[PDB]
Amino acid sequence: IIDGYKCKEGSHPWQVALLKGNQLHCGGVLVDKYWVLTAAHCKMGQYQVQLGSDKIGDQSAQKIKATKSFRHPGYSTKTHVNDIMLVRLDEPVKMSSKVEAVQLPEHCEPPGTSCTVSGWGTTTSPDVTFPSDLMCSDVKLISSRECKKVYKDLLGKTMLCAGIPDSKTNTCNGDSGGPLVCNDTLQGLVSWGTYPCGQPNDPGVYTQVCKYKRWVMETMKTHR
Ligand SMILES: CC1=N[C@H](c2cn(S(=O)(=O)c3ccccc3Cl)c3ccc(C)cc23)CN1
Ligand SMILES: [Cl-]
Ligand SMILES: [Cl-]
Repeated sequence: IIDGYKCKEGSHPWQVALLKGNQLHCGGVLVDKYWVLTAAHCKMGQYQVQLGSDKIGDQSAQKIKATKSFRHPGYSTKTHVNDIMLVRLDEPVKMSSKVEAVQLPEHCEPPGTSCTVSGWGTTTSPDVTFPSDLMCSDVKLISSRECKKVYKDLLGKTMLCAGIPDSKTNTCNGDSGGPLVCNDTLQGLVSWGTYPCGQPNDPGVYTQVCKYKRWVMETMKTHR
């Protein structure tokens, strides 16, 4: 997170870190005791999933292994559309003041809506500096039409842009797969942006979660 702030204790109980061994690979977001949502580009054969702390690599935090991923079948490695994935935990997490699922969206929030994105990604770019504390950036949704002035044909119908005009505050490497929360619902998953990160008037690009309600619920079903 470029030009962010340390997230307030307890305000992000759904954030998880997806670790490759012990090292940060991506962010993700708890949606259920058994399920994490993240970007498709974050996929690995297995993960260690850190829950219930703002500190990355916290030795006191719960760590649950995960080895089953469920990408959206339309995910593209070329155009980056459908960059969304569910990951099933080996064991269920216990909920607490530090651990809680985010609320999945019922509707799509419109342009101009205030949001916050969180992650342990680098706070500088292109020289990287990885923080301990979970960082936050406050950003607003940008309409397609405005976002297309920057990204043109690269933007797909289910991508969602956010930033602040003339500000550097934004996502960066390691933030991938983390939550963009607006008006108390998950509206985005961190997907991509421009590199180097945190150039004013280069919006962050997210997967637009409200366009995948059916898929998320179907894929997670525990009954008929
Ligand atoms: C979908 C996908 N995201 C991955 C990636 C990460 N970066 S990034 O430089 O680290 C980045 C810059 C700005 C904001 C957020 C981020 Cl994560 C990208 C920049 C541009 C593009 C096409 C992809 C990525 C690789 N694949
Ligand atoms: Cl990939
Ligand atoms: Cl998959």
